[PDB]
Amino acid sequence: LVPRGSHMWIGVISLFPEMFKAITEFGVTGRAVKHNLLKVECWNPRDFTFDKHKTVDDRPYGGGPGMLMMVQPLRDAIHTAKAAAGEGAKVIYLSPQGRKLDQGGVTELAQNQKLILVCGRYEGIDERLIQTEIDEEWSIGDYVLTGGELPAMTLIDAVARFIPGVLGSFADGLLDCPHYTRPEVLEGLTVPPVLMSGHHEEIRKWRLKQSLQRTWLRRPELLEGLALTDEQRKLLKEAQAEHNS
Amino acid sequence: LVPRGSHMWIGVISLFPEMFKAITEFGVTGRAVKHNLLKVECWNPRDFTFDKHKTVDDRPYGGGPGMLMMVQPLRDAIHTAKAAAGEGAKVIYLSPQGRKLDQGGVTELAQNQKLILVCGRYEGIDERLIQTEIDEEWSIGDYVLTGGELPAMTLIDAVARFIPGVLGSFADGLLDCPHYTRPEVLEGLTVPPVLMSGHHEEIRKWRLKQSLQRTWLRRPELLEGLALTDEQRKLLKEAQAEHNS
Ligand SMILES: NC(=O)c1ccc(NC2CCCC2)nc1
Ligand SMILES: NC(=O)c1ccc(NC2CCCC2)nc1
Repeated sequence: LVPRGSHMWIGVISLFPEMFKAITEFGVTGRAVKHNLLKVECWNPRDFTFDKHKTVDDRPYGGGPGMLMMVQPLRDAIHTAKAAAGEGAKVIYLSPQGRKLDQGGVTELAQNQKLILVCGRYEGIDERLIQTEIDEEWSIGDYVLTGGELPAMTLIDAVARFIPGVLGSFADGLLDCPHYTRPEVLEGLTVPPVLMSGHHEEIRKWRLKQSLQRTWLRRPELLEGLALTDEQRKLLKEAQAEHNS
Repeated sequence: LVPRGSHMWIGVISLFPEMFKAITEFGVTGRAVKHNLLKVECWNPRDFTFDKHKTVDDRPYGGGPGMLMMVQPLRDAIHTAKAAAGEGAKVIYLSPQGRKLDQGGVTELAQNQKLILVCGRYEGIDERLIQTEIDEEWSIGDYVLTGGELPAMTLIDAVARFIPGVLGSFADGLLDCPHYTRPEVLEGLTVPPVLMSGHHEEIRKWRLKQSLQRTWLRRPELLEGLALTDEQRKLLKEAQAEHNS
């Protein structure tokens, strides 16, 4: 049986729980679920309604367009998820008003053995539920979506990569280097000879230099956040001189 | 029949095309697909393999861990999608090395009637395919995922909101205001009386003031990017004075 010491449980509150098949049935995350490294358990506010038409939205006070999620079914779904999780589960709401997710934030979230993710729909949820039920608000980026399910799945995928057993250049805060595979020549473009050389140290340094160059050209602000090693300073200076020559 | 003037077509290249049911079968985006406002068409590199085991990965030159997507099946899938799209389709690769997506970038991407989204798996794709097949590289945020499918779906959801007919505070670059619905009192927390007043102008100003205050407290850098109106300057100064009193 598969070693699952640091397994993670994620409860999800969603009006569309079948969306989560996209991560629980496919690829690396699908394998993680099958092997009990990751468990994703969903509760649907619709199931906590009592009226004949299973109403899950409600009108905002102060008017204006759009609906909000109805409080009672959503609150009851959240409470049921909390009771299942037991002690220690952090409840997260996904929205553009939340803390912006980045890889550092992913590594922080990955320290939790249990998370509950609340997925908003319509124009969102009652502010007082954020006050009374939510521990942390997070955003996956500065854009607006129709639902919090894709943000929740994005978060789950990102943190799952840190669960031991789930995997077979962002680690040092740099963009990735270019990668090449067969064929050796593709529409006249050749693989850099260093990658064919079998010189492991030259390859390492080429890849690091490329990561530094790419970060400098595309995302220079990311370099400001780093304390570069002597080697990294040298390779970046080399890259900048070559770019400039 | 449903007015579909500015309909959008999105071609997707993915080893897991069934993931896209999460947006094509549910909610607002699901309705958009059913009503022909949005079309999502998928091609799977696996279908373009010729060997007995339908191999879709390949070893990176220069070694190191991980595999890349195999060039020939992926390239052939991309070419097939391009031929289906005909003239004018922008081909996008999703990766952390791409231009960071924000709502302005969403509105730019939404001007395209046709997009093709290439979803990487494994450690990614050959750099020369980016050179020869990809028009633009985009990132949904500074974090690493197991696949480009969730980024692609995130992009599709975000741009779909701009298609006329798909919908029933980021517009001015501010965070959203708090929203309230029934009941009037929730765990001792009351709805702000202004929202019950029926005074449309006071409600508008309260909501705007809240958006300004929330943006200032949580995301002050976002204010630097705005040219505030006289009213917005006044309401922000009011909010800051109250916070400080
Ligand atoms: N950028 C984000 O992380 C994000 C989260 C939720 C969302 N929409 C939800 C929240 C309110 C109702 C739909 N859009 C965007
Ligand atoms: N932040 C992003 O937009 C993003 C895109 C693709 C991805 N992973 C893919 C790309 C390389 C192979 C898997 N991770 C993250």
